[PDB]
Amino acid sequence: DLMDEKNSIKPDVIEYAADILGDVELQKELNSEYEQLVSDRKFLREIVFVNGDHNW
Amino acid sequence: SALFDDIFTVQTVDNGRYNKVSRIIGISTTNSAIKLTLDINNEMFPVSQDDSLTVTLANSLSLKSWRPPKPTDKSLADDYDYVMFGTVYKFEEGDEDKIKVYVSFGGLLMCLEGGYKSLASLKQDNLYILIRR
Amino acid sequence: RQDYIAKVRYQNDLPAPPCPPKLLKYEIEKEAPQKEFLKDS
Amino acid sequence: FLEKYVAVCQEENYPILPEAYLVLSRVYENKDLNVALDYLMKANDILGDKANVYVLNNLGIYHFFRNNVSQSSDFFAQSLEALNNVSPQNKEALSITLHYNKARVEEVSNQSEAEKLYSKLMEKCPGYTSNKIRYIYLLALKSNGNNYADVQQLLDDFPSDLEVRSFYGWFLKRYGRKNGLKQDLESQHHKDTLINYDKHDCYALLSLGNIYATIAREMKVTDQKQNEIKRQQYLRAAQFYHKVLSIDPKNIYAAQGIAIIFSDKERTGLALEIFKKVRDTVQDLGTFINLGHCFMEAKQFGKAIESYTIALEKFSNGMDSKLLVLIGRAWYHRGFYEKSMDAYKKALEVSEQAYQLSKLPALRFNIVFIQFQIADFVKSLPNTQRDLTTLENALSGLNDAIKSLLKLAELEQPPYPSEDLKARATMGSNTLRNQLERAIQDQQDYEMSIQEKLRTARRKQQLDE
Amino acid sequence: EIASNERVLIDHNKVLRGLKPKDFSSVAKDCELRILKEK
Repeated sequence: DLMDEKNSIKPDVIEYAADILGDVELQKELNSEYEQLVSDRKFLREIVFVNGDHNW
Repeated sequence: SALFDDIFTVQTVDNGRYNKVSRIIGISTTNSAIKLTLDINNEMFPVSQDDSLTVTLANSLSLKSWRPPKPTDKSLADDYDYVMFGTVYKFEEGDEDKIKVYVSFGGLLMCLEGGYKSLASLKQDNLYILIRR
Repeated sequence: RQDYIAKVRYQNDLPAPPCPPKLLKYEIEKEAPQKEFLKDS
Repeated sequence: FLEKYVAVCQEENYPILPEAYLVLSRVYENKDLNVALDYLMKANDILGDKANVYVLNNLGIYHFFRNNVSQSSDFFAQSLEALNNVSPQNKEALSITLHYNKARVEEVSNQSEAEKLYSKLMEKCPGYTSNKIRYIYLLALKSNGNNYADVQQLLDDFPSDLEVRSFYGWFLKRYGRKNGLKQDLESQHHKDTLINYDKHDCYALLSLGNIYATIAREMKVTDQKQNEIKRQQYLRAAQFYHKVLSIDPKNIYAAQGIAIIFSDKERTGLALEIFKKVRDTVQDLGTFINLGHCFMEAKQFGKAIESYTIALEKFSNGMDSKLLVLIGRAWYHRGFYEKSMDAYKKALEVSEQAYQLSKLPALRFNIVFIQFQIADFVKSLPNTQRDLTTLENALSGLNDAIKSLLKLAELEQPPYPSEDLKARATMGSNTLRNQLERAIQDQQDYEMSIQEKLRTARRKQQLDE
Repeated sequence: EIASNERVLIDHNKVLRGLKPKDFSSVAKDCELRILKEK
């Protein structure tokens, strides 16, 4: 989350940590990534591996 | 030259399964919360409970193929009784002032727990441990 | 040079003599009891 | 041979002679006190009721060196009880010796009983020297060295005693400026002691080396000739220390003097190695202070901070102002060379505590200089590396530092000339205050821009939703 | 008689050794080579 300051990328790991908060296009990109990850989680957990096995 | 010096008292000596290797636990006299766990060779450097050891860490011995040392040349090791050479395989940046350094002296393991102030300079690839008693 | 004020003085003052308690020599630390003891039959 | 004798007697089941154990303890006195004490305990167990005054006294002294105060006191009490069975010829001498040992134990515990037994032994035997030395030493401690007449009388009583002369020289070194005596009087006394009594006494040689080092350090350097004379005095002191090392290579104080000379000669590495070896040998306040000084000269400011902190906690217990000054200086140096604000905050806090302990103009000027450096460093910092709170604290410290500079300028004898104080205060007030206010305005604008972006983003997100 | 019977555990020069002696022979040699022989 690029809005909440305590749930963002750490400032010592990126050199561009200043001009990162408040962006909306970048937040849209991050939301698209997270939605894709949630879709993957749903797919794997509900269709492919239903008993939770994840070492394949 | 040197990167860390301190004096420790041995709380426990664990021989375990081995006949020639013992694991000692020590705490710095001057600055508490600085712990030291170390595997040493019993035959060449025996230590007993409650002994006092002077532990020094250095990245070099000066003042790539190894060779037996000539008697003429001199190094930092001449002042100590027990010298080992290892590699740092984990530098743990943990809590606010809890730093763990793991070193492996050819399979003999060491863990130095302490604060960032003392152990900041221990972020190296290789380290010598010089021990005096 | 208007900077921090600090004085450096190395301390190498010799301490006062300790005057520890004196050991007492044994009876076998004197020559005549040694002569008496060694010449025992 | 004695170990073989013990083994043969044990194999033959024959009574081991305790005299062999006494001889073994006497031999191990110079090698291992633990083995000597164990053999003496075995001899005492073998004797049982046949224990003598000498065995009990040596056991008590062994436990005294082992810091076993309770066991040493019990052994001394048993020795005093067994003193009643001593033959009358040696009874007076052994009673004097046991009373001297008991007075030593009291001097460790409580000085009043020590002084009482010292007076009793002095009336009993005025000829003994150690009793008078210890009694005069306790009197000097109690009276803060106001008994120079007693020390001079003791020197006159035993001019040939090395212990008396060493104690007199120690008293001279301690209170020469208080008593207003000649600076070279102790030097001539030690020279006379070395020439006429014993030229191999390491105490007088170390005292002469310290006096010569002090003379060389206080000597003003103006040209090459004065530097050569100072180097000659240091060479004489080094010859004294080398003679001491020739007498005994295990002298920590000679190495300490050599390291001090090397520090004066800017040989930092050798002095650092010597001081580390001394710290490994013995741990007192002076060694830690010298290690901190050398680390400051070696630019290892963090190790200097640690050494000064360990020295303060171990010995000074947070009471000495000089160690606090050293801690503040080391923190200021680390903050200056590494551009760290927290080092400046810690130095300011330590200086404030030291001032609250002392309230001296020097520490007031130290606080002013620290606050001025803090304001300059914060102003030099970018907006992204600071915040409004640090700016406000720096500005308040700047105001307090200007007021304290004006206060120092009104004093009688400030550490620095009042014209310099006024000039620095004017120079800071004209420019640095305005630069701080501009930095505050820029920081406020930067925070407002951040908040505007944060509030505008959420509305667009809600509109998209 | 007291002087004959008295014995002191540690010597006047050896008092700095105590229960744990250490050698500074290398330090003395370096001091001789770098102060007395200093050029």
